[PDB]
Amino acid sequence: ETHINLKVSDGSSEIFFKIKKTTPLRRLMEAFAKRQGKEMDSLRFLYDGIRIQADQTPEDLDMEDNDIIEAHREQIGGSTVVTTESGLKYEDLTEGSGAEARAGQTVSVHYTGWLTDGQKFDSSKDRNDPFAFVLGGGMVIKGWDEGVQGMKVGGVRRLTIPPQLGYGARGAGGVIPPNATLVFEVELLDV
Ligand SMILES: COc1cc(CCCOC(=O)[C@@H]2CCCCN2S(=O)(=O)Cc2ccccc2)cc(OC)c1OC
Ligand SMILES: [Ca+2]
Repeated sequence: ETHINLKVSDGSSEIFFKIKKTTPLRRLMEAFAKRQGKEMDSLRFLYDGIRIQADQTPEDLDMEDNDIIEAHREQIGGSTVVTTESGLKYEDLTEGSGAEARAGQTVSVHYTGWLTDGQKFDSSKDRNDPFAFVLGGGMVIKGWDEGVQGMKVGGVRRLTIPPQLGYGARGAGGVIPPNATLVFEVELLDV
């Protein structure tokens, strides 16, 4: 057996790779990152709890067919996922430096939204068009009205929105199913 199959999971997306046992894992890591639209260095890949280095081969690490590699977002400082009393979760990926978003203000953001299996359902960046809304105004889903509060301009926050703070039992747009948890990455551009 000259080749093996490896699964990379980021906790949402699961992608399989067929690779020669003597090929550096760089190729797999770069192929995985390419798909998620990121640079290989923005991610950490773990095998058996140990970070993979790009020059290492499957043979080097004694990997077997159908072994699993976990992909985590590089977050140097270390992050904290916050869970509020409503059940909303959020994590500041980058802290802003600018003014703070407060309820009642009109704010402008870029965003991407995904389902929990990793499927992208929308992004403002796809239309190169920042999105403005009145924070706390009931014109966006509740998880946004809560979750964007306290962001500072320049900040990137990742919201994990349970369905009662999203589209509930009815879903949305022929794409978001009933009872969907939603993941958004939101960048605050202006307040
Ligand atoms: C269909 O039901 C509703 C629709 C709206 C319209 C605004 C929808 O947009 C959003 O709230 C979120 C957050 C802010 C940016 C846009 N998103 S969004 O999820 O990406 C909208 C979307 C795009 C593509 C397919 C399905 C859904 C508001 C709602 O709440 C006031 C709704 O009730 C839960
Ligand atoms: Ca706009």
